[PDB]
Amino acid sequence: KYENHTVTLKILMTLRYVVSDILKESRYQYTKFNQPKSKFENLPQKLLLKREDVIVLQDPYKVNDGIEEDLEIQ
Amino acid sequence: AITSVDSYLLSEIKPRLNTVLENCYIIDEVLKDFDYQTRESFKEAFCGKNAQHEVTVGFNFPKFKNNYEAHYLIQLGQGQETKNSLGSIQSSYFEATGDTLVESSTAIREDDKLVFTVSKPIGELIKVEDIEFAKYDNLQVEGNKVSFKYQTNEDYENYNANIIFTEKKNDSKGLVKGFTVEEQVTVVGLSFNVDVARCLDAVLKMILISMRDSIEEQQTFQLQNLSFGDIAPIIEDGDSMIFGRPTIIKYTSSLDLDYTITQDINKLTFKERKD
Amino acid sequence: PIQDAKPIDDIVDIMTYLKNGKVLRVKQDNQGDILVRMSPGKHKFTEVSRDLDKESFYYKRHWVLYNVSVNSLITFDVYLDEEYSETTKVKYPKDTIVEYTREDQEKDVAMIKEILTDNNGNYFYALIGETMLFDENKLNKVKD
Amino acid sequence: SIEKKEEVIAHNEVVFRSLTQGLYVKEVDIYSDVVSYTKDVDEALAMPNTINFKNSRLIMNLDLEPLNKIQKVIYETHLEGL
Amino acid sequence: SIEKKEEVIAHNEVVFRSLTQGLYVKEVDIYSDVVSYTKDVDEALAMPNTINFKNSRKYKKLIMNLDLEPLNKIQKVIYETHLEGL
Amino acid sequence: SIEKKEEVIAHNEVVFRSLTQGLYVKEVDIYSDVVSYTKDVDEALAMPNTINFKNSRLIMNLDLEPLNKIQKVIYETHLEGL
Amino acid sequence: SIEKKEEVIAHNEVVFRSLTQGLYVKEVDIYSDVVSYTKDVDEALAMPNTINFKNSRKYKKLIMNLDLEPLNKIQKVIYETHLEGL
Amino acid sequence: AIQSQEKGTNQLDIGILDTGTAIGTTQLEKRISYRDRFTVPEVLMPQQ
Amino acid sequence: AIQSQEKGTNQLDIGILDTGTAIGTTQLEKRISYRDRFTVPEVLMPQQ
Amino acid sequence: MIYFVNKDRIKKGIPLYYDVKEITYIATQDGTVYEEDYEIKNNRLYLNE
Repeated sequence: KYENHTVTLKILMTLRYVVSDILKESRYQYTKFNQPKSKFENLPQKLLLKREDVIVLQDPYKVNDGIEEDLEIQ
Repeated sequence: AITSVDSYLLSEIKPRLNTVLENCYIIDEVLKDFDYQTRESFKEAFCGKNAQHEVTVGFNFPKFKNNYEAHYLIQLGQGQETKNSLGSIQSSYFEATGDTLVESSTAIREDDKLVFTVSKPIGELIKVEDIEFAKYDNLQVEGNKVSFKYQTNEDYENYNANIIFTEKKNDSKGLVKGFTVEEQVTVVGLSFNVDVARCLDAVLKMILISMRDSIEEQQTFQLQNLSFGDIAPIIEDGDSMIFGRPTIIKYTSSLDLDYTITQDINKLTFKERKD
Repeated sequence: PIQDAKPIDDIVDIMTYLKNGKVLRVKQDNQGDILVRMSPGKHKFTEVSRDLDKESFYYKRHWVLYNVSVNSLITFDVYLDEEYSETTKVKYPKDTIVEYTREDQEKDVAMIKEILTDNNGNYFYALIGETMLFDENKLNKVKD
Repeated sequence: SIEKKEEVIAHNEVVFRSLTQGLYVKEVDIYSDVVSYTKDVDEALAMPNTINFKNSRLIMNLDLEPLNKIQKVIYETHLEGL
Repeated sequence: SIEKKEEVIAHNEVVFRSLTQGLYVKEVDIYSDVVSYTKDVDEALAMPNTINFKNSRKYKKLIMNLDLEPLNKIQKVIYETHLEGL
Repeated sequence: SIEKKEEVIAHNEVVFRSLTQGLYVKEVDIYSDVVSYTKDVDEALAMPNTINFKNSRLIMNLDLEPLNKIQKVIYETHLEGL
Repeated sequence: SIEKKEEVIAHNEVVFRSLTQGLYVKEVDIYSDVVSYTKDVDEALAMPNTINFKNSRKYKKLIMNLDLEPLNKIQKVIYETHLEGL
Repeated sequence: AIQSQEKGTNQLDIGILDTGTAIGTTQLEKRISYRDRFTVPEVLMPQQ
Repeated sequence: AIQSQEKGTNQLDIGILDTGTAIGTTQLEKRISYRDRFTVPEVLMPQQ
Repeated sequence: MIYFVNKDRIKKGIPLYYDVKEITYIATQDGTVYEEDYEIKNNRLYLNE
């Protein structure tokens, strides 16, 4: 029916980001209190992200689990 | 046959460059002018089959990292139209012909003839090395082989020769439409050490000269015009700068297309006026 | 009858087959079928591939690591890949909900568990909680 | 199977090999006597294996095994059934 | 006496033959169903099958077709060096 | 109704169809014997349906149904009352 | 024997005829009232009526006029393929 | 964690184009790489 | 909610032109789209 | 990083741009690679034929 026509749409899409630069990359701490010995731990990084509009890839294929959500047990 | 100059540069450079760096004698001739210190340090690094360091080549805006110790970088550059022809016509051919090839072959002993065999149909022959076939030889082509008669040539049953020939595809005669394009392409060497860059540029100039003898260059890419820029810091936001001398290469080539003709006249009938 | 499906019941067998290195095929609900594998070499870890079709001169399976969960294995259907038949051409697959009339002409809902056929392709179905067979026409698919 | 095949002989030449070392000839002097030897079979000094060349000069040296060399290059295609 | 042997692959593509007709496909429609046939290996439809092009998508509806017989076409050049004594 | 109409015949040609497969001719060999077949009616190999062409060469092949083909294109206008 | 039939629309516009005079309008004034008449379909005033131009405004005062009879003019080209045996 | 989610839009000769920018804060012991990718199924974005 | 309602005016060769800018804060669960449109009947703006 | 292998690099060993402490993931057209086929010495990489 719409062989020669112009179709216009409004759509909802899932949000996506990619990493353009890493800001305040590595932050550190020699945690020692209440430990057998000194330990090194990496504190949170900060990321500068950009949205994917010029190139778009579909959402990743995640392996599903058979566990039913909101399951009642007894 | 639209010509991708950028691809041609890469095809020629990659094999020839490796061969030049492989041996030391040629490098000495190339770097004859340079001082002893720079000459040998470059040779110690890249020259020889046993060179740990190696040179690389690639196009601009790659998403990976290049070997900034030594690298050749290419970018397409401008293009312009310079000369036309009437009806945009270049040439007319009776046979659909592809590239022009050079092949080596040995003569084979047939009964009446000695024949050379080639990997593809011969189409148009151009030359067999240092043979001027006389009419009594009756030189002729057949499929993928070329033949000349045996008598008074009997010492040559084992003749080893090179052959220049064209790839034949079809018998469909057609015309050529196109024009000449004046194209410029940029080439630059990169390093974090200026001395390496100067040696690298000089090596490039030599292989450009050698390319003047190539089949593709002689037939398709003519009228070299080289232009060199000033040594500049390509990069400054880093632990050390990158230095490179850009060069500009100009070419003259044809952008051609094949137009096929089907109106072959074979019959011809004369009829007089009834009056 | 047709033996297109040979589901594995015990996960212990699955692990045993995995130790043998044979590829598995794990079903998913409203999602693409997947293949699972144990890596060769010194380090043993589970690998997965989204490529289902058979290995060929034009088609090579792509394998990558993953932290697969036993919960998917123990719950979802599992098969030996090479022994699996792609489909069983019947109107209502197994575990499909249908509405049927009982022997006393009273209507009840049921799900299907049977595979029987003559040599012409005529199929019969036996319903969960039922004994006798039911034809393709008698059963009616229950809409979601 | 084979659908199409052709064999063409690129070169026919004579190569020189030392009888003592077994190294092939790489470079020679003014009168074609050897100055350098190499182990490479193909890089070895070679000349066309034609009768006229022999009359035009094997002749020069004694620690000399004049060997013949031939190159075969073959173009073939296959249709491998399933 | 064979001295050195080298094998090189020029091309590697897939060609499809009809079991009944015995022809090779040359063209397909918008739906990728056959439009034409040809009895020439050099002119037949081809799917590139070098290493980078494996696991394609363009011809899924073609491959699944039972009447078609995929064939792996390979073109090779081999160099054989000889020594023949004195 | 029709206010103005005219019919013009763009082409008159002869097309070749195989009797066995029913596929039309797409390409032919040196002597116009078929090398390729196609299902398309219009893309099929065709030639003008003129007497002179027949004398200038149906002739060549036996699995051959020489069919005639004609194209009609019609220009028309309407005034559709209310 | 008709083999393939295709129908194509070249133009689609609206032409107005006077019920009494029987002429077609060719021109209008600032108020869009008639300035002139013509007895020629090719020269008559036209309102474009392809799909994008529907529901216009330029000729409201014209359309409401009872003396005028709007007419939908359509121009077409149809292609008819034939086969006539041997 | 994510902050300052921004949809910057550029109107150009080539057309309209979206160049959004945002700032993220991660967990401990995670090393991120240039041109890594994140996707938020829960959040939906409108387009025309 | 709206803030910093601004009537920026540019005097140009083409004439005078208004390029105003303002900042808005919305309700929950509302997704806005590029080049959406708002109008405030209550507020009146003078022009000549 | 990504590198292209040839008949010469395979014998010499790949010269790595960066340094190395440990490797995480390796892949090619044939898929991943295992410890039995690759080795690293003096910040250059060797591979089998």
